[PDB]
Amino acid sequence: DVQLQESGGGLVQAGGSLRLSCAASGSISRFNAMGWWRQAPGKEREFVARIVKGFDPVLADSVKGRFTISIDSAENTLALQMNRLKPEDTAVYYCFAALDTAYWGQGTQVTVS
Amino acid sequence: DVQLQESGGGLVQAGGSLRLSCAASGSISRFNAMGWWRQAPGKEREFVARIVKGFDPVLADSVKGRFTISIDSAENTLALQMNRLKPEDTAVYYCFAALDTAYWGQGTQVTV
Amino acid sequence: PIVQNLQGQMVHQCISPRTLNAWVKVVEEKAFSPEVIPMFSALSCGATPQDLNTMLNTVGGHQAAMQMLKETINEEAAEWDRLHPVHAGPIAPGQMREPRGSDIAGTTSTLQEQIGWMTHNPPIPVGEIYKRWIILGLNKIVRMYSPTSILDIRQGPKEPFRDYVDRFYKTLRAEQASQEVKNAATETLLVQNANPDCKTILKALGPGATLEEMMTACQ
Amino acid sequence: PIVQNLQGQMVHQCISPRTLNAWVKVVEEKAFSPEVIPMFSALSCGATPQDLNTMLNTVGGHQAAMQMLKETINEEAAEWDRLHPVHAGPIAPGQMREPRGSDIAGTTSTLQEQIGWMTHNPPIPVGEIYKRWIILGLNKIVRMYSPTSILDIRQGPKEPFRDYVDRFYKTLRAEQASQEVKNAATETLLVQNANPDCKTILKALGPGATLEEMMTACQ
Amino acid sequence: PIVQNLQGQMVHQCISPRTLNAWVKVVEEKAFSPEVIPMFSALSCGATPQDLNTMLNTVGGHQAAMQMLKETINEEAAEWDRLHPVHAGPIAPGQMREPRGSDIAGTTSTLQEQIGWMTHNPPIPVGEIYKRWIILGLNKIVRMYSPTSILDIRQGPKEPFRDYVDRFYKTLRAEQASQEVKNAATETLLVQNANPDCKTILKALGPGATLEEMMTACQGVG
Amino acid sequence: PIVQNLQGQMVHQCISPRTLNAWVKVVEEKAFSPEVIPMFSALSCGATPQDLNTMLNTVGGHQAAMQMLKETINEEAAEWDRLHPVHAGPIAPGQMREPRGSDIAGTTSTLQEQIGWMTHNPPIPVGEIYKRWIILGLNKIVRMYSPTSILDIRQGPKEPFRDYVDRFYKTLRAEQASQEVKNAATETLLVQNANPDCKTILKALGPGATLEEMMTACQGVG
Amino acid sequence: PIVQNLQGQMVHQCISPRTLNAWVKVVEEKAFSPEVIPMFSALSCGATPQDLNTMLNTVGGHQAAMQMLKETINEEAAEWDRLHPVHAGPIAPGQMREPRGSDIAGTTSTLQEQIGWMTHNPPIPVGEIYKRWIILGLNKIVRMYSPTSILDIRQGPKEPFRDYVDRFYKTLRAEQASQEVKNAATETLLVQNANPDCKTILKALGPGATLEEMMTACQ
Amino acid sequence: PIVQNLQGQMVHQCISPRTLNAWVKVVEEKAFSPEVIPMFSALSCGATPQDLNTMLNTVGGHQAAMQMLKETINEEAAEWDRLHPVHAGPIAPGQMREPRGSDIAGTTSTLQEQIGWMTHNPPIPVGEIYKRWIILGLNKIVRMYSPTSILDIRQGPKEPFRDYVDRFYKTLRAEQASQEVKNAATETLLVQNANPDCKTILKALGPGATLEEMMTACQ
Repeated sequence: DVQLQESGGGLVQAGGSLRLSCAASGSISRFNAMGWWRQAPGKEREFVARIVKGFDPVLADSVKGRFTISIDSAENTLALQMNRLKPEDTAVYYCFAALDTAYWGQGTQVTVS
Repeated sequence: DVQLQESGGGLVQAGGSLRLSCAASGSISRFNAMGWWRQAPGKEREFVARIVKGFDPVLADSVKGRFTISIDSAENTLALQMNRLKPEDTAVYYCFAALDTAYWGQGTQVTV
Repeated sequence: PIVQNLQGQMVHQCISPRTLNAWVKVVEEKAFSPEVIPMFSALSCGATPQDLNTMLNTVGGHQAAMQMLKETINEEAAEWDRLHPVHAGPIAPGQMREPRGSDIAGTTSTLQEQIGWMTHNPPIPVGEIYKRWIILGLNKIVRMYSPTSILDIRQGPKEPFRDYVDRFYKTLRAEQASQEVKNAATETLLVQNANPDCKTILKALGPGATLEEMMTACQ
Repeated sequence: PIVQNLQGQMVHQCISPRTLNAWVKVVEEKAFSPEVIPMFSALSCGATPQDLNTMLNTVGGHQAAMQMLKETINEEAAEWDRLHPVHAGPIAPGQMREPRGSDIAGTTSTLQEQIGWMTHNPPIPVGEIYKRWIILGLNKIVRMYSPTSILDIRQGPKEPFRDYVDRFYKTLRAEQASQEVKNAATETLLVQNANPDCKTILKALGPGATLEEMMTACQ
Repeated sequence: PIVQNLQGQMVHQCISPRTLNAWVKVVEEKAFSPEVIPMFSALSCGATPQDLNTMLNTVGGHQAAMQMLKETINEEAAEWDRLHPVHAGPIAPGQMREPRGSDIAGTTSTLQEQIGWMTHNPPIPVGEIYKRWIILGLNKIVRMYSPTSILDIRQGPKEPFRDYVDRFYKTLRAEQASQEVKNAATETLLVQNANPDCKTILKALGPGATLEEMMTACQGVG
Repeated sequence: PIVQNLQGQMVHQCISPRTLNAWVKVVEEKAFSPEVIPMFSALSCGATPQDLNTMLNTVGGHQAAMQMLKETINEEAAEWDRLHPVHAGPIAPGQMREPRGSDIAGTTSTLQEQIGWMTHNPPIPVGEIYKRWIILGLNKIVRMYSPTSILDIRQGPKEPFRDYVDRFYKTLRAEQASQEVKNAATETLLVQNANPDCKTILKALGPGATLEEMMTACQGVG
Repeated sequence: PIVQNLQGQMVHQCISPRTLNAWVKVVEEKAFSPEVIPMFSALSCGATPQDLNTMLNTVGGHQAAMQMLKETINEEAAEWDRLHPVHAGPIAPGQMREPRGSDIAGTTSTLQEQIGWMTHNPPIPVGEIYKRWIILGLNKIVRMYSPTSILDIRQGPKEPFRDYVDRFYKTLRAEQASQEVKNAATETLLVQNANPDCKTILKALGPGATLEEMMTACQ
Repeated sequence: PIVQNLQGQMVHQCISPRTLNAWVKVVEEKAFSPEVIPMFSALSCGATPQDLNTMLNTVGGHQAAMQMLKETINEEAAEWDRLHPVHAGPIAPGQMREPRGSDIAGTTSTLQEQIGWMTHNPPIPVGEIYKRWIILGLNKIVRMYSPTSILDIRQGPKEPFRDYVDRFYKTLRAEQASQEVKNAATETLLVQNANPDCKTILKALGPGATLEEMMTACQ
C-alpha cells in the first residue's frame, strides 16, 4: 500500500546538527498530513513536528527554537533538520503520513553526547 | 431493575429537624423525575416534593415554608430536609422515581 | 384594501394577486382546519367588505360550509340592524348615510360608500365589523369539521407521549379554538387518556405540573 | 389599469405580468367553474377597456366560449346605444367625445380616450360598464358548462352527507350563477335526493331546519 | 419602458426580470399560437424600441420565424421613410433630429434619442409604431404556422361537441380572415363537419339556431 | 409591522403574504431545529404583538410545543407585572395607559394601543419585549426536541470526518449550553467518538491541533 | 445598479435577488447560446462595474469561458489606457480622479468612485463601457461554443423545410450573431444545402425571394 | 440593511424574506463552491452587523464550517482592538461610543448603535468591516472543501479539452479562492496534465498562448 522509511539518523555529539529524511512511496503531495514523533528508551512517545497540507509548520515547544521540518516534492522526502542538539534528544525518531489512515516508518536512532 | 428504599424516619419532638433519604440503585441522573409523597393512617396520600430533570424543585404549600428537597448525585440519594416538624406532619413518607414506568419505595414513618 | 400613502391619507388599493392566490391555496391545502382562521384574518388586513366577499367567493369547493357562513352572516346582520337601526331621512349635502347590516356585508353597498365609512372621522369600520361576523362563522365550521371528539384521543400503548399530546391539542383546537375553558378539561383527560405506565408517572408528578415537566417525566 | 398614485392624482399603470399570468392560469386549471367570475372581477380591478380585452384575448383555449362572449358583448353594446345614443355635433376644443357601445368595448376607442372618460369629473366609467357586460356573458358560459342538472344530484348510500351537500350547492351555484332564490329548491330537492337512511332522518327533523342542524343530525 | 413616476414626469425604467422571463416562457410553451400576440402587446406596454428588440432577441429558437420577422420590419421601415422622409439640415441647438425608419426599429438610434422622441411635446411615439410593425409581423407568422385548415377540422366520433367547436374557432383565429368569413364559415362547415350523431341533432334544431343552443343540444353525445 | 415610511413617520403595515407563507413553510420543513429561531427573529422584524401572535397561530401542527410555548409566555408575563406594576388612576386626556404583561403579549390590547406604545416618544417597545419571551420559549422547545445527546454522537465507519463533525456541532447547537462547555466538550468527545481510522490520525497530529487541521488531515478516510 | 428616485436624482440601489438568480439560472439552462447575450444586457441595465463583476463572478461552471473573458477584458483595458491615458497630478478638493482601464473593470475602483463617474455632469459612463467589453468577450465565447459549422447544416431528405431553416439560422446566429454579412452567405448556402426536390423549387422561385415566399413554396 | 429612501436620508429596512430564503437555498444547493462568496457579498448589500449574523445564523447545516468561521471572526476582532483600541472616558451627551471588535461582529452592539456608526458623518462602516472578516473566513472554508488538488486534475483520453479546462480552472479557483498569481501554474501544469494526444498538440503550439488559441487548436 503506502510505505514509509526514515533514514539519515545516527549518533552525533552535542552542539552538532543533523538532517533526518523520510522516503515515501508514491507522491508526497498525496498525503494530507505528515510529521515526526520520537520515543526514548523507557520514556513515553513525545510529539516533535507536524506539517498539514496548506498550513504553516508546527513544532513542539521543547524544539520550537531549534528544529525545522520541510517537504521536498521533487525527491518525495520529508526532512527534519535537527540543529543545536541536546542530550535529551537521544531517542528513536519516527515519520508518519496520513492517507485513509496513519502510517509509520521503522524509525531512526539519534543519540547526542 | 430500579430499586428504592427510604430511611431516617421516626419519632421526634416539635421544632426538630430530619433528613429523609431514599437510596436508588444505579445513577440518579438516569431517572427522568423523582419526588416524595406521604400517607398517614386515615389520611389520603399527599404529595410532598418533586424534582424533574433540568427543572427547579417544587414543594407542596403545606410544607413549603418548613421543608426543603435536595439531590446529592454523589450519594445517589434523594434528600428531603424537614425542619420545624409538626404533629400534623405525622405520616409515612414515600419516594418515587420515573424511568420507563413509575417506581415507588415502601415508605418511612414520621411521628411528631 | 385600505392603506395609507406617503401623505398619510387613507386610500383604496386593489387586492393583490398574491393574497387572493394565497387564500385559495390555503383553503385547498388545509380546508377548515382551525389554523386557517388566523391566516384569513392576516390576509384580510385592511380589507373592505367588497374584498372580504371577494376572498370568500373565490373559494371553489366546500360550498356547504360557505352556505352555512352565509346563514351566520345573515343572522349577525339582523342583530346589527336591531341594535343599530337606521335613522331615516333626506341626506344632507356632504353627509353620508347610515350603514345597515346588509351594507356592512357588502351586498347592498358600493365600494365608494364602504370607503366613505371606513375613512370617516370618526371612522365607521364596516370592514372590521364584517370580518368579525365572518370569523364567527368560520369558527362554527371548524368545529363541525373536527373529525374526532377529544374523548376519543387516547394514547396508544407504544405511542410516544409527545406525539399523543400533539394529537390531543389539535383536536382541542378544532373544538372552537383554544381558550382557558380548554384548560379545565386538559388537566384531567390528558392524564386519564394516557397509556398505563405514563399515567402512573403523571399521577406521581403531582398537581400543578407544567407541560415541560410532564413531557420530560414521560420521556 | 387606472390607479391612485402617491399624490392624489389618478394615473394609468401597465397591466402587470403577475396579473396576466394569474388569469391565464386560473382559466387553464379551473376553466369555467363558477368561482372564476369572482377571480376575474378581482384581477380586473381598475381595468381600462383595453386591459379587459387584453385579459380575455390572452386566453388560448375555450374559443367557443370566447365567441359566445363576443355575441353577448355585441348585444349589450346595441342596448347601450339605444338607451344612450350619441349626441352628434362638432367637438369643442378640449372637450371629450361621447362614448358609443363600441368605445366601451375597447374596439373603437384609444387608451387615451378610455383614460379621459374614466378620469373625467364627473367620471364616465367605461371600464366598469364593460366589465359588467363581460360578467353577464361569463355567467351564461358557467351555466352552460355546469356538468350536471341539480335534479340528478342524489346522495350515494356510502356518501357522507357533507360530501353530498358540497356537491349539491356547487351544482346549484353553477345553475343561474347563484344570484337566485336559492330557497324553494332547497326546502324540497335536497331532502328528496338524499340517501334513504338519511332521508328518513331529514324527514324526521320537522319544519325549519338550519343547514348546520341537519348536517349534525346526519353525522 | 417609459413610466409615469410618482410625480408627473415620464422617466425610463429598466425592463423587468419578471417580464423578460415571462416572454421567453410563453414562446417556449405556446410558440406562435395566436394568443401569444396579445401577451406580447401587454408585456411590452410602454416599451422603448430597445426594450422591444431585447424581448425579441432573447428568444432562442424559432429562428426561421425571427428572421422572417426581421424581413417584415425592414419592409415597414422602408415604407415609413417613403411617407415620412427625413428633412435634411443642420440641427439647431437643443432640437431633436428626425427619426428614420431604422431609428424607430432601434437599429441606428440610442436609448437617449428614443427617450427624447417619446417624451417630447408633442410626443413622437417611436415605441408604439415599432410595436405595430412587430405585431404585423407576428400575425403573418401565426398564420403560416397554423397546422390545420378548417376544411380539415371534422368532429371525431367520440369527441364532445364542445371540443370540436373549440378546435373549430381556434383554427379560425389563427386563419384570422375576417368577421364576415368567420360567420359565413360557421353557417357552413361547422354543421357539415360535425359528427353524424350530433349532425342529426343539429339538423333537427332547425334554422336560426344559436351557437349556444347547439352546444347545449349536443351535450348528450359524449 | 411598524415601518419607516417615505417620510420620517412610523406607520403600521399589514404582515405580508410572503412572510406568513415563509414562516409556515420553515416550520413544516425544519420543525424546531435550532436554525428556525434566527429565521423567526428576522421574519418578525418590526412586528406588532398582533403580528407575532398571527405568525405563531398560523402553525397547524406541533401543538404540544405551541401549548408549552404559551405556558412560557404566561410565566414571563407574570414576571413583567411584578417588576413593572401598573400605576392605577384616572387616565388624563390623550395620555397612554400603562401596558400590563398581558398587553405586551397582545391578548388584552388592541392594535391601536400597541401602535401607540411603540410610536411614543420615548417608545415603549411592547413588540420587541414579546419577541424576547417568544424566543426564550422557542429555545426551550429546540432543546427538548434535540433527538440525540452528544454522548451518543459517534463517527460511523464509512462516514466522512466532515459529516461527523457537522453532526457533532449541530447537536451542540440544539443543546446550546455555553461556549466553555462547547470548547471543553470538543477537546474531549470529538476525538474519543471519532472512528478508529480517523482516531489514529488525530492522535498522531499531537496536542494543540486546530479544528481546521484535523478536518484536512482526515480527508483521506472517506 | 443606478436608478433615479422620485426627485429624479441618480442614486445607487442594491442588485436584486431576482436579477442575480435569473442570470445564474439562464447560464445554467442556456449556457453560452447566442441568445444569452441579449439577456445579460437587459439584466445589467444601469449596473455599476461592481454589479457586472458580481454577475459574472456568481457563475459557478464554465470557468474556461470566464478565464477567456478575463483575458478579453484585460486586452480592452490596455487599449483604453493607451487611447485615454490618465493625467497625473494632485487631486483638487471636490474634483474626482480620471478612471483607468482597471477602474472601469471595477478591479481597482471603489463603488463610491464608480458612482461618482456615472453620476457626474457630464457623466463618465464606466458601467456602460465595461458592459461593452464584457459583451465583446461573450460574443467570442458563443462562437467558440458553436457546435456545428453552417456548412454542415444540410437538409435531411425527410426534414420539413421549416425545421431545416430553424437549424440553419441557429448555427448562423452562434457564429458571432446575426448581421448583414450573414445575408450574403444566406442567399446561397441555404439553397445549396436544401434537399433535392426543395432545391428545384427554390431555384425555380428565382432571385430575390423572401423567406415567406420560399417557405410557402416548399410546404 | 441600511438603504437610501426616496428622500436623501439613509434609513434602516427589514431584511427581506426573499434575500433570507435565497441565501439559505444557495448554501443548501451549492454548499461552499467558490462562487458562493460573490453571492453572499451581493445578498448582504447594505447589511448591518445584525443582518450579517442573521444570514449566517439561519444556515442549518455545515456547522463545522460555521464554528471555523467564528474562530476567524474572533481572530479578526482581536486584531481590530489591537490596531484601534478604544479610547476610554465618559461619553458626552449626544456623542456615540467607540466600536470594539465585538461591536463590529454584532455581539455586544445594539441595532441602533450599529445604525449610528454606519450613518455618522464621517461614517464608521461597521457593517462593511464585519463583512470583510466573514469573507476572509469563507475563503478558507471554500479552500478546505476543494475536493481535488490541482496536481490530480488530468485530462481523460476521451475528455474534450474544453471539459478538462473547465475542471482545471474551477479547481484553481477553489485553491486560494482565486486571487493569486494564476499564471505560473497555468504556463506549466495545464499542459503536463493534458491528455497524451492533446499534450503533443499543446507542446507544438510554441511560446505565448492564449487560452482561446489553445482550445481552438485542440478542438
